[PDB]
Amino acid sequence: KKVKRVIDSLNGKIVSLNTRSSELVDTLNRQIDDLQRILDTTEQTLHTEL
Amino acid sequence: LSLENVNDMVKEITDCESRARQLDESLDSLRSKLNDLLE
Amino acid sequence: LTPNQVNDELNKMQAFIRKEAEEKAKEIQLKADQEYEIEKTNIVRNETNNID
Amino acid sequence: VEKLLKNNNLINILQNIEQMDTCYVCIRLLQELAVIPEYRDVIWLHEKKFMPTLFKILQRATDSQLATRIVATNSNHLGIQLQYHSLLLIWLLTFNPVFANELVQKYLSDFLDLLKLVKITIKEKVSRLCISIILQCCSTRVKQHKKVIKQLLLLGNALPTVQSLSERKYSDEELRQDISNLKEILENEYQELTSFDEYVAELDSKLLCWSPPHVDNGFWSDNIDEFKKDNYKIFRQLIELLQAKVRNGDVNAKQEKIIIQVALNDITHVVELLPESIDVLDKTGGKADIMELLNHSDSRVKYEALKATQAIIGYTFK
Repeated sequence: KKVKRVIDSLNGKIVSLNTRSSELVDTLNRQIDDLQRILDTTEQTLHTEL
Repeated sequence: LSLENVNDMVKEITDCESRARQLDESLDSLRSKLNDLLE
Repeated sequence: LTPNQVNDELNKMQAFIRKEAEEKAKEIQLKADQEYEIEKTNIVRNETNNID
Repeated sequence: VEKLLKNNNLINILQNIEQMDTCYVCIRLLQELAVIPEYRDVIWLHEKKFMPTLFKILQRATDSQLATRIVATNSNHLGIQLQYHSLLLIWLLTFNPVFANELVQKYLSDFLDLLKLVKITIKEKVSRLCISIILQCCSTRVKQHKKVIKQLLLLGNALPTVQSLSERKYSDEELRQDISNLKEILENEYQELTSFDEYVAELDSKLLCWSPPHVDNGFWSDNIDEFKKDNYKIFRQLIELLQAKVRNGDVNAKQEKIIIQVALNDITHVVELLPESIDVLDKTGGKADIMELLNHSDSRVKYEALKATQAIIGYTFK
């Protein structure tokens, strides 16, 4: 808990997994594209407004 | 320009600046959330 | 420009000035007629209810 | 007076907009008569004959430019008088409490036009009259004065337009007075409704509209707490309603379009304040709906939708 006060002080973001390196990747790629589509919606609205 | 013709075009400057600012601030703070998952 | 032309411009300007002032003064006294009646109506109604 | 209004030849003479000379005098003849109290009552009876024509005269003014010196209804000395006289005739019937409630309710579409004149004119004869009449109708003494404001404000978007007009002001005291008085009255009446009554009342009727206090950040913070009794049952009602309307009856269909944009805004505010509301979006299926609106046609649908998704996303992963 003292290494984490070094990491979180100078803005390091620890990624604890504790389940699998193949089950979180699916639930995280199910958010990357789901948020990239919101980028492609709002930036299309931006270029429509401009 | 008349005073009304300035007064109704400053309205469409402000009404568009508001939506452009909120849509840009809902875009860069979303790009940051995208990079927080790509990292 | 010349004395005939500046006076022709004067005549037009005071015509508009005077007219506008007449309309503005007219609307204030026209609202005055009205405000007298609405206010008189309300005051009279409240009292007639006390009298009644 | 009563007889002459009903009779054809004279009323026709006001109806003609093809001869300026007859129409100008006629509106003033009647208007001189409206000044005298007794006559207002008789005149009101015949209202749906001359009244659309008096609006038509303002409408032509709006739709045409104000740089013509050729005799018309514009900038020209005649024009300034012509609008004035039509406006004095209205202003006169609106001073009676009863007549004022009726006017907003019948002429509603035309009533909004008044906001347009206040703006386009540089002329204080026109502007003063327009604002005064609206004041007269929103007054306490007018019967069911709460309704007339509510409808002007919500549907016709009176409050944003009034705010903007407040900046432009010109000579004659009564004018500055009437604007300040209007601004205040519009603001007060809408706001005094409960935040919880307001939301719930829209939710039942299945008619959702924006208004400025509705979308206010304060309104939402108090209301979060209220919704909970089922894991945020009001919020859930909102999600279910939004879910239904996309699928059933389409989207980007006129009726269906109103409810959506309002719903996506309303949920954005809630979502941001507390992150326990994130679960109800995922549960119901409403999360899926938001994603389809992004590509759906219109600026407002995609806009409102992008703002709704981006908020949900932020709390999912910071």
